[PDB]
Amino acid sequence: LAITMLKPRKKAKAL
Amino acid sequence: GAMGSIVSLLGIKVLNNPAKFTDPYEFEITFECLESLKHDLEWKLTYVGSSRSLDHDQELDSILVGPVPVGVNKFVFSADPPSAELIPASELVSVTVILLSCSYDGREFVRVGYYVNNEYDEEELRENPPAKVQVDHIVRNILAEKPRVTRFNIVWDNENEGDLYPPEQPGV
Repeated sequence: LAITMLKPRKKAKAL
Repeated sequence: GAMGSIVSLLGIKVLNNPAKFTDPYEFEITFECLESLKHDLEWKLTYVGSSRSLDHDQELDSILVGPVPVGVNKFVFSADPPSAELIPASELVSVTVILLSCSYDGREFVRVGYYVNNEYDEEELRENPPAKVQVDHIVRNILAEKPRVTRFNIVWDNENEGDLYPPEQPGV
């Protein structure tokens, strides 16, 4: 049993 | 390791129940990442007035995830609630549809619909609707009992870029 909470940004796309 | 769809949505956890309509939309995303995405996953919530969106479909909030690693990914997604100014008192007292949609490099593969019961918890207001919408007394109850999941077949990682942008047509 494993998970991944991530850090879901608010758009904020960068290139 | 490209097992077809690199990302598949296991489901969504409707945390807000019962809620108000002017109450923040909180959905918890659970999906399985088969291979670590070289691109980013964009998750968003759209509010739909029943079907054709009599309120004009509105993206409440959009989140972007990365770097997204292999395994199940799980997080709480919060979308700002829609203003009743878009839907008059008699117009938001209806069942509507919420769309949770993920786009990978522009390609949307998952859009999940949920029906929401919107009503006045006060019988006097339910039977006799006031001129001004009092959404603070309007109950939003998501029928999470029925998830409407729609999968679009997209090409992951090994896709050549050509037509990733929807053809903008002169509407109205």
